[PDB]
Amino acid sequence: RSTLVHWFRKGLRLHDNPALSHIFTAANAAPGRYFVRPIFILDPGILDWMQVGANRWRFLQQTLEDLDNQLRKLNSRLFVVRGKPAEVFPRIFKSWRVEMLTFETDIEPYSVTRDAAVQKLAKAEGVRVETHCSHTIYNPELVIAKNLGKAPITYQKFLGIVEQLKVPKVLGVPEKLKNMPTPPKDEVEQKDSAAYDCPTMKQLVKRPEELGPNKFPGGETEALRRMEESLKDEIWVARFEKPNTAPNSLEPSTTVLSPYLKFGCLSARLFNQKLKEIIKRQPKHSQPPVSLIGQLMWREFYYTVAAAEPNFDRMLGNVYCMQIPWQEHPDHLEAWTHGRTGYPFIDAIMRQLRQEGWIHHLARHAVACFLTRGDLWISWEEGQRVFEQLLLDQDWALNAGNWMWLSASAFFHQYFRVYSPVAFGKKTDPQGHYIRKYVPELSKYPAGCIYEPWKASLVDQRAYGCVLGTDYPHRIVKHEVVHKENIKRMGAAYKVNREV
Ligand SMILES: Cc1cc2nc3c(=O)[nH]c(=O)nc-3n(C[C@H](O)[C@H](O)[C@H](O)COP(=O)(O)OP(=O)(O)OC[C@H]3O[C@@H](n4cnc5c(N)ncnc54)[C@H](O)[C@@H]3O)c2cc1C
Repeated sequence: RSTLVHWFRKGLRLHDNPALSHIFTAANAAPGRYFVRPIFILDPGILDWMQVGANRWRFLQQTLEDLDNQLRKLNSRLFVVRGKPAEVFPRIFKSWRVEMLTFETDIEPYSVTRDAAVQKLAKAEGVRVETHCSHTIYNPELVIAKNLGKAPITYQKFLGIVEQLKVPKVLGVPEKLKNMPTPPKDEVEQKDSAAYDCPTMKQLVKRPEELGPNKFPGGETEALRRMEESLKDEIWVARFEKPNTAPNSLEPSTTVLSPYLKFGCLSARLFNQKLKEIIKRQPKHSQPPVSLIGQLMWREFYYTVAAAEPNFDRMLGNVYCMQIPWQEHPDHLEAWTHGRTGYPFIDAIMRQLRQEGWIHHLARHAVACFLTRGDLWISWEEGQRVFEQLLLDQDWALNAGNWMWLSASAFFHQYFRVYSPVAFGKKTDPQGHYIRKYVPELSKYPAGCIYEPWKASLVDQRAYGCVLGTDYPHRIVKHEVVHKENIKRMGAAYKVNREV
């Protein structure tokens, strides 16, 4: 008896999962011949390549638990195999007599390299590998091909390419396993009945004092519930316009499906299909890029340019990226990183991020503009690394592509438009309720100066119980001075890049 193995990496879901559905159908169309191991590999190697914060570790723990639970409802289970894939797969290929391996493809450089070596081992041991592109709606390879070998570098060009492509068929959940016994314990399972159980919170979260509120539980079950909840107000959905959603509402002004889509707890293909059913139903609706479907197409757009550039996450060697002489300022980066810049709007956002692991799109704009071309002149790579640690939705292609946009390094070139750290939040939160919540030391400042507490006299700062420089920091820079200097620095950078 041989084993069929689905390998979860992303695509942490049962629904709309071709790689996993094929495994299950094959076992049911040939009962008695196959064992089935749906596995996730706790790969130590990814930690040398990315940072993971407490909150995102928790989301993954919750996700793996839900996936295991969902697999049990189909007379299977999740097997979580600790160790490096290059060492794990040769062992289990023999210990399990694996006939077929399926998995969902990924475009990240670490994933491509890792998958290539696995596919080399699978070819040696005579193991059939079947891969499926279901993490995105469109296959970046086909988009690049249709555009004659280059990725469209504008959203509009990208749209006009994918409009001519076939939308994939969205699958349901796989059928339950018919008369399948629990696979026999292998070398590891015999010395430890739990060697493959889902990790506990204690095993994955080493810094539990950094966990913030549990607001967005992981897992496919929670993904689908949140999408169904977001789709309930069809008018909100149909008339959604991303630029008009607030960054500093107390409740999220968008769906917060990003962590679920990042891990594949939610299929973007299913989400796209559910959105298209509401739009059909609602003749007055928005259109890309501002619509909700347009938001999914921004995800597709960045996955496609990212697939073409292995150095997408860095300035050097990145075909898309303007070369800009960012400066090193460790003390300013620490301040921004920990939300101690002295600009309350900025600090509010960075604390919401650290505490909760999600911030609104235009809140990311504000803190990203501040760090890079706006105020501090620190490389977007540094903002990417902090975002990578803290975001539940950390996504290699999106975190890069958007940082490049916000820094005016690619895709976006109107660097003379600069967000004000004082005025920008006021439009949608003139009372500063957001600031009061995430910077409570200022909670007694009246709206007139909660965004600019240095305009309160010393007497009033003592009266509000927050003296700048003691209870809340002084501004680390003066926006009115540095942003003008940085515009000139950007112009010079753009001239050098144009002459080369
Ligand atoms: C500096 C910076 C860094 C970012 N890093 C990430 C990241 O690491 N991971 C991430 O998922 N998004 C990232 N984004 C994009 C965007 O801000 C988030 O996708 C969005 O805030 C998710 O919130 P939401 O799910 O409520 O989005 P909604 O507006 O409800 O959109 C639905 C989905 O569309 C996609 N989407 C929406 N906006 C964008 C966008 N601008 N680019 C790409 N896809 C988009 C996401 O999958 C999102 O879940 C970043 C943006 C900026 C400016």
